[PDB]
Amino acid sequence: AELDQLLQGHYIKGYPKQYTYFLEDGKVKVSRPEGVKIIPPQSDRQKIVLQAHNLAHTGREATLLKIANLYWWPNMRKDVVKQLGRCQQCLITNASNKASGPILRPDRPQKPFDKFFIDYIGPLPPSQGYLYVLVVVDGMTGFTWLYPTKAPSTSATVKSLNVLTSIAIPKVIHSDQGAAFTSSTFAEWAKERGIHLEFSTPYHPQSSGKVERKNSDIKRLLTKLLVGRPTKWYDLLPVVQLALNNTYSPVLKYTPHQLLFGIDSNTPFANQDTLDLTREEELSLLQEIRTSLYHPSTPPASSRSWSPVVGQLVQERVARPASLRPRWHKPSTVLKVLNPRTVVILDHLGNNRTVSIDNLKPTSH
Amino acid sequence: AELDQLLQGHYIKGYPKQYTYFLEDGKVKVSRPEGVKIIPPQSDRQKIVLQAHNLAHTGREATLLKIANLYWWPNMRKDVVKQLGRCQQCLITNASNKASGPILRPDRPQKPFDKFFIDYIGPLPPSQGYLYVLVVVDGMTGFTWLYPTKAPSTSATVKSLNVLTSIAIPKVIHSDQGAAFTSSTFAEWAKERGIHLEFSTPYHPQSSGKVERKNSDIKRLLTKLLVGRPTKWYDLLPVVQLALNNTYSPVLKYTPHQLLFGIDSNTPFANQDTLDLTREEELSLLQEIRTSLYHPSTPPASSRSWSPVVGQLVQERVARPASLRPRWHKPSTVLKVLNPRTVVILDHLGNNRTVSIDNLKPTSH
Amino acid sequence: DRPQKPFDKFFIDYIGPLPPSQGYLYVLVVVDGMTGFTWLYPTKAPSTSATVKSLNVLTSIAIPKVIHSDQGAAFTSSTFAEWAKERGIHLEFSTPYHPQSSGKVERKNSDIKRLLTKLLVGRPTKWYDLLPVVQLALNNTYSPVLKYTPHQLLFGIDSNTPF
Amino acid sequence: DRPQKPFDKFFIDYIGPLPPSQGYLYVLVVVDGMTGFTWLYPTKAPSTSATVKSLNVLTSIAIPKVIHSDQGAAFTSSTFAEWAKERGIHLEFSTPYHPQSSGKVERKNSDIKRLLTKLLVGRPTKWYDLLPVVQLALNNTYSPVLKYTPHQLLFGIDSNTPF
DNA sequence: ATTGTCATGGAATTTCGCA
DNA sequence: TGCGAAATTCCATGACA
DNA sequence: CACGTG
DNA sequence: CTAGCACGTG
DNA sequence: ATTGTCATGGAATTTCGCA
DNA sequence: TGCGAAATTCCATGACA
DNA sequence: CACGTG
DNA sequence: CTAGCACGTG
Ligand SMILES: [Mn+2]
Ligand SMILES: [Mn+2]
Ligand SMILES: [Mn+2]
Ligand SMILES: [Mn+2]
Ligand SMILES: [Mn+2]
Ligand SMILES: [Mn+2]
Ligand SMILES: [Zn+2]
Ligand SMILES: [Zn+2]
Repeated sequence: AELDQLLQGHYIKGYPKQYTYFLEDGKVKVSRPEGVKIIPPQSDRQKIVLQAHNLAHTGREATLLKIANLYWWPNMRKDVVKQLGRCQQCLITNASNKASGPILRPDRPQKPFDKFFIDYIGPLPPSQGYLYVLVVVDGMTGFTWLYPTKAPSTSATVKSLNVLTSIAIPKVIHSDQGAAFTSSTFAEWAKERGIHLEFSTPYHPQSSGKVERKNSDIKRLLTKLLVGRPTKWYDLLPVVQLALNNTYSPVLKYTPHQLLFGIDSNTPFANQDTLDLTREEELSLLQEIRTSLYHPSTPPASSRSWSPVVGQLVQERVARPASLRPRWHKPSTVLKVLNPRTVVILDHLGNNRTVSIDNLKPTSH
Repeated sequence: AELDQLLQGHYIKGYPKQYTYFLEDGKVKVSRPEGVKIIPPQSDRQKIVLQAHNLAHTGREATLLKIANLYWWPNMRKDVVKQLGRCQQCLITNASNKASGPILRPDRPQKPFDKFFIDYIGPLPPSQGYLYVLVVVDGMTGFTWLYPTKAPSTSATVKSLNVLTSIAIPKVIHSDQGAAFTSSTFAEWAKERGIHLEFSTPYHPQSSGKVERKNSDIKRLLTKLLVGRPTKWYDLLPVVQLALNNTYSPVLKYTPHQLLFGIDSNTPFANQDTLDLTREEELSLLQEIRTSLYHPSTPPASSRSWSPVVGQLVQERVARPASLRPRWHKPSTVLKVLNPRTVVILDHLGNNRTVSIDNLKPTSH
Repeated sequence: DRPQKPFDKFFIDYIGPLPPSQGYLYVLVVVDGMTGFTWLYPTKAPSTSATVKSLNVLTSIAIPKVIHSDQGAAFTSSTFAEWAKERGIHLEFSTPYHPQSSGKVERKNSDIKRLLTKLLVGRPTKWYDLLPVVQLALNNTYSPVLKYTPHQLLFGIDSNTPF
Repeated sequence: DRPQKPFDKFFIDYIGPLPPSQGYLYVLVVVDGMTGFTWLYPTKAPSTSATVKSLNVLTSIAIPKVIHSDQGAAFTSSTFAEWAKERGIHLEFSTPYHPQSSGKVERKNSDIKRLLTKLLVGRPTKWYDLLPVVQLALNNTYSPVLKYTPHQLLFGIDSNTPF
């Protein structure tokens, strides 16, 4: 009926007048430089776009091309994209072409014991009946403790950390959401000591980057030391742990031990510059160092990055999707933006959830 | 003895005169703004650098800092790097900070059947007692055949490809070095038909990119079509295979079927533009299309990339290194540069080998 | 009134029974109208089921506007009609006892039957295994009326297996 | 002539036997000379082996120039000498029957023994479990002669567990 | 209802030794 | 007050997940 | 025993 | 978190 | 003795409808 | 012969391994 | 049965 | 090529 008026030489917003619209074999057609196409009623376009799309569940232009092989109507892509934003199958299966925001480079913890980082390396080749290593990295310094365990138990974590807390108690302990860290047993162990548990966003190990990155130099040293030799790493952990805590970070030009104490212990090639100074005279300088350290800047945002806005429609990457299963949960809403890289959403199981935008994509269309 | 002449006010190339060199506690020292350091003889520097290095098997500056805590001699880093280029443990364990050359964008095969790409998808959730899919992608067009098998056998490959060769015989068949493609049984099957077997460099699936990339759209479609539904993919393969072969590539603005035949079959939303033309008039146009297609250019070389030179010392990534095992074979020599991305070397087992530079690093120092 | 294209019509018959080569007795012959391109499918019987199974393979590669056949039970089943309808293929039939293929096709099945005969002579029960080669020849034999072989008409390129 | 630093000397004795708390009978006392920082290690005996095992833990964290002790068999074994030599630690000994620690340390083991006593009174066989807390106090008690507690002298920061 | 990090070695740059 | 060499710094790359 | 996180 | 599995060749 | 590729959807750009 | 809207193109991103 | 490639 | 395994919670 809307098309009836075209045939009555009447102009309709979107239908260019210069073109000749007419009837042939019970259909309204239009001669285009593309060729002769059909102008279906509005009532059939939703169906037509659906028909074309469901062929290969094709994207925008790939669906448009299909339709444009036969039909023409004003702003087809509008009528296309409207359905793309509603085909649940494509929304949950298609990948994103938006890169996350640029990473945060959080402020390095101010003093030692301000924040620990804890992680488990392993399993490894059984050495002395042990399989895992609980790595504890001090936030500010990078001074690292290495405890061997038989399992990533809550037990082995406490039974190791108690030896460490003996030295000193840390304000915050940071860690992925591994079972031994998320258990009630541990949550409570932390409460006895007035330790605050910080937890990394799930499926995002870079949040425990401090320790994961230390895991490298640990594994990498272990590897060099076991070249052409069986893998008995247990007897080597202390060796590595000392060796690493006293290994310079060229950027800082200090070693983790140095950053923690302000002076070298009786280790080889020990720095003696503060030997003239009194401990006070040398402990002052250490306070300056720890502040006058180097801070990485936030990297440039990718040419086509996306930052999360409250209320915006977004979806969470499916953790372990089965074979031939969509890699995205249904669209969720952004509740709270903790920072340009962290978000509280409303997950698919009707729960509150804090996720890194790395495991999100902005719902397209 | 070389240091004796310093104490005799004599200048020695590299030892700045302005500094005061002297003896104290049986050692030759030098007052530096760094502090007071020891100038060991040449005969002990190799050992000293080794001593400092082996602490954590530290890199350049990290080893230098250790040494510079105590000693000073002209061009320490020269005496440092000399050993870094010889510590086999570091050479084979440390990662590279050089990105590969920029990728080649090889010429798209000229005509259909000029080159096939073959690959195996799977295993998958057993559908109808089948587990794998042999994907065959035509180089020029992208027209793709999908054959279901129970195993990535040589048998299942031949027993499928014979059905395909029935249609036409291809000049070249390209594929990774999967057992079924590298077997004598297949090599010979190819010889009967005057098919040349091309083989991708090992541990480099992007060389079979044509097909791997098709694997996506295949898996991705399969996934969308099995949403909220058990995974019975067998009955869907043909559906997908048609659906995909007739799905436009927006860049080309043609579909694989089109590129192969020059006209659409009796599929939905079929392009009818050549309907006025004769087959000859339409088959000519198809020859123009296939040539006037789009060709991706080689991307900019990374700011710190490396291209292989003949004779240059290089090492090959260890395929499956065990836990705590070095990820690099000992240094090998570049014999022949097939292209800025492909190399013939002399592998660690004393064999000739053709590898992609992606699995190489230039031996440092 | 509109120039003929490939896929515009697919012609079929069965050719059988033949001597049991590895268990196959009949052969479903598909030929494209315009190019004369030919697909053979060894089936164990000329049922609609073997026909559907074979065409299910073909119709994964290409789908024709019309499938033209004679009035064999295989082709006139209710099933086969329902089969073609779902895919938008039209079913045209030759009047019984009066083959209505075309000059190109007439000679083609001629060329096929003549081709198949050589196999019965030479290879008494190895014809099955050689269906691909036959199919290659059929698709690589040149043409008088047209200067081209089907493999040049269907693909627009010279074959790498010419005859 | 050169101002005293942490790690410059580590002082040890054993303090035992004590009532068997979970199997541990003695306690290896390590104290830093300059800061007065204290490490306790529950050992089942004052052998060189328990000593080595415990110091093997400490010497993973830090290594002292000198280890100063009395002439206990644990400290004067050939083994223990070979143990210190490999790590470049010097072994100094107090003249027998004449403790030669220092004012800071003298009061420290005083502070430790006084600390340990409270545990024998309060917790008859639960002292083992509380070694960490003791160690915390010892390291968090302030000082007269110096304005600081060890945890401020060893780390240069206020503790998050002060006493 | 939290956040990437750092050893590495060529290259780019700044500093040093000597006038 | 400048020039060449030597030492320092920069920094992209990769691995830890 | 299944699910989540690693 | 990293072990597996498949295949075809000596 | 070989080589990455392409569907995707916001954004950048080119084209179109009308004067 | 210019202006605004609409359609086309570009292209970084990610997945196939 | 182990190794290589996937 | 992708399956596993570990742990701690309902
Ligand atoms: Mn972990
Ligand atoms: Mn493969
Ligand atoms: Mn018949
Ligand atoms: Mn004693
Ligand atoms: Mn981890
Ligand atoms: Mn593959
Ligand atoms: Zn869809
Ligand atoms: Zn090394």
